[PDB]
Amino acid sequence: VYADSFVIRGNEVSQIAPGQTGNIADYNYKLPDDFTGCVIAWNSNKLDS
Amino acid sequence: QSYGFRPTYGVGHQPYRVVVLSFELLHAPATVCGPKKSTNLVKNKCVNF
Amino acid sequence: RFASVYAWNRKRISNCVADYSVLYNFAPFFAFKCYGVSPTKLNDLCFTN
Repeated sequence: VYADSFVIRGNEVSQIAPGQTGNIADYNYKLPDDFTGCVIAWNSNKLDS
Repeated sequence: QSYGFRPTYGVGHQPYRVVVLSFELLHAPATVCGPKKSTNLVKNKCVNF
Repeated sequence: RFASVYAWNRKRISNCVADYSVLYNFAPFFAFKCYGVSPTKLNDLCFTN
């Protein structure tokens, strides 16, 4: 099992999925088209601001 | 590019913390397993395994 | 001065080079729901109007 952690903007959360395109799925973090796993995103405005 | 954040920004411009879990559902010796107990082994008898 | 629903405002777009990625910072939305076309594949198409 591999756990990968980072922080992004809200409207970019939809880019963490197979077969996506953007400024995050192109130059920052890319997922294979045959991904098998899970993602977990949650708001952190209290801490990271 | 810097990625500055403020509490005044509306939803979709606020930080989101992301963690992704990737598994390997293939045929190899297993290492990470769920918490289920192991019973005994019976042979030469029709069973469910 | 966004208009009322019963008298909604319509604007027509004409000869131009549209870029459907600079509008993610003009509005604090989360994602663009669509129906005919995937939002990712919008920078590679030509529309009449």
